[PDB]
Amino acid sequence: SEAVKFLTNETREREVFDRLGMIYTVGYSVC
Repeated sequence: SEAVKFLTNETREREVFDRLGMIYTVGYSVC
């Protein structure tokens, strides 16, 4: 309940993983 409520208000995680090039290139650079 409480974990799902803040994720449904700001839906940013689903939009950045839709753009697959600009997400795994950002994580691989900071290692």
